[PDB]
Amino acid sequence: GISYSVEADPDTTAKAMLRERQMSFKHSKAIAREIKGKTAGEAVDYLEAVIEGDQPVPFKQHNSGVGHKSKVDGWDAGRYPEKASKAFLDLLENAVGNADHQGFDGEAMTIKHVAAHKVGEQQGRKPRAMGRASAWNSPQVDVELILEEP
Amino acid sequence: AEFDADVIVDARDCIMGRVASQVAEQALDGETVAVVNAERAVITGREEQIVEKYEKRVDIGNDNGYFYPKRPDGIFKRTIRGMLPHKKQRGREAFESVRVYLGNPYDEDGEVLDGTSLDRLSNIKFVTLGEISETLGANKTW
Amino acid sequence: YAGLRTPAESFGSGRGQAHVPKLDGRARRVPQAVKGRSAHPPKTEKDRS
Amino acid sequence: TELQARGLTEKTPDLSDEDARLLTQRHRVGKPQFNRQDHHKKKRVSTSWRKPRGQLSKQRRGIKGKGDTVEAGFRSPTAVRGKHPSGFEEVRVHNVDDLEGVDGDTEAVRIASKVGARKRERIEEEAEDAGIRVLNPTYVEV
RNA sequence: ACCCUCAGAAGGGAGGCGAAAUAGAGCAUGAAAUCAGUUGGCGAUCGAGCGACAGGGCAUACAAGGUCCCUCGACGAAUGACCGACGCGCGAGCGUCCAGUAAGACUCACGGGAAGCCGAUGUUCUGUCGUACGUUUUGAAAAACGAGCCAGGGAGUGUGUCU
RNA sequence: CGCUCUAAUUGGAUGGAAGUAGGGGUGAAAACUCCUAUGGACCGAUUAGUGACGAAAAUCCUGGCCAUAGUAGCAGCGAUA
RNA sequence: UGUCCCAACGUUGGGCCCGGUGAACUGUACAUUCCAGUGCGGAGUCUGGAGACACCCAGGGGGAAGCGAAGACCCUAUGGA
Ligand SMILES: [Cl-]
Ligand SMILES: [Cl-]
Ligand SMILES: [Cl-]
Ligand SMILES: [Cl-]
Ligand SMILES: [Cl-]
Ligand SMILES: [Cl-]
Ligand SMILES: [Cl-]
Ligand SMILES: [Mg+2]
Ligand SMILES: [Mg+2]
Ligand SMILES: [Mg+2]
Ligand SMILES: [Mg+2]
Ligand SMILES: [Mg+2]
Ligand SMILES: [Mg+2]
Ligand SMILES: [Mg+2]
Ligand SMILES: [Mg+2]
Ligand SMILES: [Mg+2]
Ligand SMILES: [Mg+2]
Ligand SMILES: [Mg+2]
Ligand SMILES: [Mg+2]
Ligand SMILES: [Mg+2]
Ligand SMILES: [Mg+2]
Ligand code: NA
Ligand code: NA
Ligand code: NA
Ligand code: NA
Ligand code: NA
Ligand code: NA
Ligand code: NA
Ligand code: NA
Ligand code: NA
Ligand code: NA
Ligand code: NA
Ligand code: NA
Ligand code: NA
Ligand code: NA
Ligand code: NA
Ligand SMILES: [Sr+2]
Ligand SMILES: [Sr+2]
Ligand SMILES: [Sr+2]
Ligand SMILES: [Sr+2]
Ligand SMILES: [Sr+2]
Ligand SMILES: [Sr+2]
Ligand SMILES: [Sr+2]
Ligand SMILES: [Sr+2]
Ligand SMILES: [Sr+2]
Ligand SMILES: [Sr+2]
Ligand SMILES: [Sr+2]
Ligand SMILES: [Sr+2]
Ligand SMILES: [Sr+2]
Ligand SMILES: [Sr+2]
Repeated sequence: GISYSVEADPDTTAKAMLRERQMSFKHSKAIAREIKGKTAGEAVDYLEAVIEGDQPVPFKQHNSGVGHKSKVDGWDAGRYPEKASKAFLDLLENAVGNADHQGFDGEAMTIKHVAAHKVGEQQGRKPRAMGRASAWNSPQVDVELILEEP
Repeated sequence: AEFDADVIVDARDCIMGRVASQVAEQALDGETVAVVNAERAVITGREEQIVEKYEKRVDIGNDNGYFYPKRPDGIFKRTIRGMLPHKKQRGREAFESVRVYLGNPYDEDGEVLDGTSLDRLSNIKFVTLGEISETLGANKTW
Repeated sequence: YAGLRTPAESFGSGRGQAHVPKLDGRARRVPQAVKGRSAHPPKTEKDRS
Repeated sequence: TELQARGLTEKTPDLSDEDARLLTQRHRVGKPQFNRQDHHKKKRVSTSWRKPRGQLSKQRRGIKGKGDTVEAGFRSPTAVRGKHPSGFEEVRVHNVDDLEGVDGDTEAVRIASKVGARKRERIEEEAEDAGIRVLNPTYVEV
């Protein structure tokens, strides 16, 4: 697994991590990218709106075949990865929780750092025609989050 | 609309190719040039053969495109572009500091460059950019 | 006999594969193959005196 | 309060005029990189030099632009070949006894990296007292 | 261990041990391919063997390199004048003298200057040259053959006899 | 020039060896060397030997990995649930 | 008698958008191309011009002498059956 890739001052910072989550790594990059810089509370409201289908997540890199979305700003393609979003909600829940336990105002802290990393693949096999089988794997994702006082 | 040209050239009764060649040279040397009275510039030869050539350029083309100008305005500028490495930085800079005009939008009168003048009293086989344009189908707006 | 204890055979042309002896889908015997024989190894018969 | 290097750090060797001239030539002329052909085109191909052997090799055939091919003609002047840029001739040192026989006016010493701090400290104070510069000195806060 | 979080013997946070947890379980070290985040350079009007050599922009903690720039002067190879005077040519122009002079690459000395400043490194721009590599072939950029990428593996060896 | 192990001669290392990463110097070059970080236990030089000694390539071998792609499939069958 | 003149409208399952799951083929490199030319005479990459602001969605497949298979034809081998 990963280690925080950025330095953090414990006196004004709170951390959290997800480990080996079996979810789209591609969706995770998109989501991290979008919520970085937001406040914990804003990220949460944003992600809940994504799961509800009212706010799309811009897909700027892993966008092949993706339909355009009018609400996407400065870009065209977007989607509503609800699964990876719920995983990020757990992460934020943990982050804000730690934040408060330390005396900070969790919800109000800025998402200073958030990145997803592919830590591996849960391997699977899928039978195919002509007597052969091909890969059918699950991505394994770790994600780091650092909250910081305004 | 306003072009601080260091040089204003008068193409009236002047051999297009010879003026073009000098305007390119100056443009490459940093001069801002305005060619005036382009419709009165001239090209020697038999009108019928000259027109056949410019009409061929008009008819050439396809999806990728071969947009050839019909106005004396553009004919002349294209002529100049072919004497400049317009796809290189310096070449595009030179080409972009050169403008051609129908008539004379300035208050000064352009100067006649040496060696580019055509003596109408000694020549009958030549045509006018304006005449070529009209034949090409351009809308005589000059 | 190191690396030679295998009935590995090459499939020849036809399956878009190099003509390398294989057994159970594994390349074997030849020197360029992992687990294959040593091409010109140390030999006991050599006179070292 | 600040870092200082031990020994005769600023010392310069004394060279004949001809050696200073040739040392200056070597430094002015330099040489090509001499990296293997196409090392930049494929990660699996390192920069370490290899004679291009392809029958059709562009570099082998000496085509201008494909890089120079190693030839004796590129050798540096014998009188200066191998000298540190300072002008000193280097002497590899592993212990204090290696300092014996070294001319601090013509040679500078280089302590092998393997040597530890304890042995380096002794080597460094003994070299300074012998008038020998140490190319890779220890920096202490003084 | 204890505590917090969580649906939770999961995971996370804080904490404890140890010289080291970036030694926390296929748990010494931890390359490349490659992925995330990010720094420098370039970037939505512009062209393709991706570079080599020159020269500019921007970028650079220390250490392991310390040079570099401008006035002037000294030296000064090949080469080599302007101007002026005189004389020729229809003319473009040339001859003789000034003169193998002034100039002339490198190098050096005096005086002044630079420390991102000189080298170097990263990237980019300009100039010149440039259609991979290996093989097959009279002829390969080839619309001839090989390779997705990287690491590791991968081909003149032994006995006898002869020369 | 470089690699393995042997021998003689002779050195380095917990006051930090090998390796790795980034960087400085030398050599026409093979390649040598130093600095910093990591690492935490081994490492050289010279000389005479030794050889399962050097890779860009063989539809080469094995392992790992990227683009392909969040794409094809998860509809079609007289059993539409 | 929609085989045809000559095609139209409709039905069901796909196709398209969304959640989840999630492969393979293929990949020397570079690659926005077009017209001509040149070249081992069948060029996105050479030359000259022309055109060309970046990215994305859907499509039918013109080109990559497309991908797949060391041509089964033909010949050659002091080859096999
Ligand atoms: Cl993925
Ligand atoms: Cl057209
Ligand atoms: Cl151009
Ligand atoms: Cl006439
Ligand atoms: Cl030599
Ligand atoms: Cl000199
Ligand atoms: Cl041999
Ligand atoms: Mg789509
Ligand atoms: Mg079956
Ligand atoms: Mg074996
Ligand atoms: Mg390389
Ligand atoms: Mg480990
Ligand atoms: Mg080879
Ligand atoms: Mg042939
Ligand atoms: Mg010895
Ligand atoms: Mg190897
Ligand atoms: Mg596709
Ligand atoms: Mg039914
Ligand atoms: Mg065949
Ligand atoms: Mg037959
Ligand atoms: Mg037979
Ligand atoms: Na993208
Ligand atoms: Na939009
Ligand atoms: Na929008
Ligand atoms: Na003419
Ligand atoms: Na046209
Ligand atoms: Na066996
Ligand atoms: Na024996
Ligand atoms: Na530069
Ligand atoms: Na061949
Ligand atoms: Na070739
Ligand atoms: Na060809
Ligand atoms: Na593949
Ligand atoms: Na293959
Ligand atoms: Na019908
Ligand atoms: Na097609
Ligand atoms: Sr994309
Ligand atoms: Sr001229
Ligand atoms: Sr066959
Ligand atoms: Sr050391
Ligand atoms: Sr801890
Ligand atoms: Sr002289
Ligand atoms: Sr390899
Ligand atoms: Sr790394
Ligand atoms: Sr070998
Ligand atoms: Sr994949
Ligand atoms: Sr169904
Ligand atoms: Sr079916
Ligand atoms: Sr071109
Ligand atoms: Sr289609």
